[PDB]
Amino acid sequence: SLDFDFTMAFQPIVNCRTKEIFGYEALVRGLNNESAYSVISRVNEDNRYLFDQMCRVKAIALAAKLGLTSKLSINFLPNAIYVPERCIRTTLEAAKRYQFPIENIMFEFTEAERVEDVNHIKRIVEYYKSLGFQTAIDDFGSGYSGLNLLADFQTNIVKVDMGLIRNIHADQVRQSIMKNCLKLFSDLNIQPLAEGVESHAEFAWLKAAGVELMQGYYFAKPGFESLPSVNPEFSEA
Amino acid sequence: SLDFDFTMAFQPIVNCRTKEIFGYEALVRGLNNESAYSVISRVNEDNRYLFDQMCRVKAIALAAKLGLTSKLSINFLPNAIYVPERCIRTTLEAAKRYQFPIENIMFEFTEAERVEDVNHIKRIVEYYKSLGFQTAIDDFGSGYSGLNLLADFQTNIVKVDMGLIRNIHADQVRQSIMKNCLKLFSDLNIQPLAEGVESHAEFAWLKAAGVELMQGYYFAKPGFESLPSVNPEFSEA
Ligand SMILES: Nc1nc2c(ncn2[C@@H]2O[C@@H]3COP(=O)(O)O[C@H]4[C@@H](O)[C@H](n5cnc6c(=O)[nH]c(N)nc65)O[C@@H]4COP(=O)(O)O[C@H]3[C@H]2O)c(=O)[nH]1
Ligand SMILES: Nc1nc2c(ncn2[C@@H]2O[C@@H]3COP(=O)(O)O[C@H]4[C@@H](O)[C@H](n5cnc6c(=O)[nH]c(N)nc65)O[C@@H]4COP(=O)(O)O[C@H]3[C@H]2O)c(=O)[nH]1
Ligand SMILES: [Ca+2]
Ligand SMILES: [Ca+2]
Ligand SMILES: [Ca+2]
Ligand SMILES: [Ca+2]
Repeated sequence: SLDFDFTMAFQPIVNCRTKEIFGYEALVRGLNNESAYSVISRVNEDNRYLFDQMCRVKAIALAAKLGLTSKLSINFLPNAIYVPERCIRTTLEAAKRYQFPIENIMFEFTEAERVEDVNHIKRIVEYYKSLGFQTAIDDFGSGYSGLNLLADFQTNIVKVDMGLIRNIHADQVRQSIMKNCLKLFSDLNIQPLAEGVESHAEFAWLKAAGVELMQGYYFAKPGFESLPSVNPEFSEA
Repeated sequence: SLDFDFTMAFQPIVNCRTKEIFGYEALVRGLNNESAYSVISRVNEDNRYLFDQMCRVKAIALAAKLGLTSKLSINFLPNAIYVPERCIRTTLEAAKRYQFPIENIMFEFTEAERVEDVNHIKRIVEYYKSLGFQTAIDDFGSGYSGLNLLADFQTNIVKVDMGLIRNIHADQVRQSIMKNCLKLFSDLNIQPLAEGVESHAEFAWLKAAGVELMQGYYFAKPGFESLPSVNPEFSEA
């Protein structure tokens, strides 16, 4: 209730090997399903802290109410807070109140539109890992979310940007990028997740290339205040 | 026609395989060897184009005056000139007047906060290639200069950011990043160039890993209005 209100949509992440849902990404929405950008547009510098806290409690509260028993992935605001130990208490308290294990919460980090801070994000990531949270680098291969992040700290998961996934079955350059990045992730013991999968052709190439966790319209669109079920076409095909 | 004046320093790029000097990067300086940042700090949106053009002509003219016979590498300003012949003619004319071959000029592209027009950088790169210029992605593995660029267009050279090079002989994560990136560059028929090499230990790992083109204080610092000679410690053969 920081001048405005909002809620969450949820989008499944699928394990294409086991054909089970690994979890859901929480995606901020307006009360009448207005887009995430229109909500985040209302966030200013005096909002960052309070807005980020509301996102986590809303996602946890909604996911618990909806009966989510797999992972809950929450986007971490790009700049926002410096100190990592203080006001995470409200996240820990919410997780306790809704009986949602910390180990089932993943935070997605996409650096910023800022310079070579990186040591800023690193200590946040390593502190969250120390409490039991899962961590992901988001939008890998776009913007400031790249190899510079990976060089200084490693998350549990790397979500590869949809720009690199698009039409990968037909794009030899994207094929070479992904094959070498998958070997990199394997060397670093990082689990890849392909984001923005829109067609069976992308899915099949990515699955053959070794990706298991995937997300995208091909599986299910984000669901307003709900947990969407997943497309049956991928599990048989 | 600019409010201020400046000149260039030059820093050699070495080929550790052929043991020859590949070329020199031109680095903008003030008339009294003031730093590049102090010069570029005076550039605003009403300056970007003209400043970028002056840098090119000054680098070409000085390199010619100093008798440069290898490649000349020139930085392209983030969000500089427009898509087509936006007076690249003045660059062609200067190269001709100073009898500097077009194929010996390389332009370095370092993106910084471009998200919208994707073919914007691509069309400049493909047009310059069509004129005979060499092209490089600069600072690969930092800022907005990452895998997203490589996916949609490929330059002749990729300069890997010094952040990825630093202490690589002792850094297992940076070794894996570089090993897998070197294989990617080879798959894309792109020549790698390791930037910011500061010690023999970094040089030795990079050479054993297959890197040929290198740049850094280990070889020579930039020389104000001069072409520095290269470190005798490696050049003894
Ligand atoms: N073209 C395409 N898009 C797909 C596909 N599958 C999922 N998406 C969309 O792509 C975005 C993925 O989330 P994001 O990359 O982190 O990009 C997000 C995220 O960076 C930001 N953000 C969203 N929710 C939150 C939040 O709760 N807290 C914070 N701090 N930031 C958020 O807003 C961005 C947009 O989120 P959305 O509008 O929901 O758009 C979502 C999602 O709806 C696909 O197959 N094709
Ligand atoms: N720590 C370390 N640094 C090394 C080493 N070897 C070279 N360098 C420094 O790192 C910078 C390399 O150039 P840059 O990455 O493109 O980064 C440059 C470039 O982006 C920008 N710039 C410089 N000259 C020009 C120009 O003529 N035109 C445009 N548009 N930008 C320029 O200014 C940036 C800084 O230029 P400089 O002050 O000359 O700093 C140079 C260079 O002096 C090393 O071994 N260790
Ligand atoms: Ca995300
Ligand atoms: Ca994302
Ligand atoms: Ca450069
Ligand atoms: Ca550079």
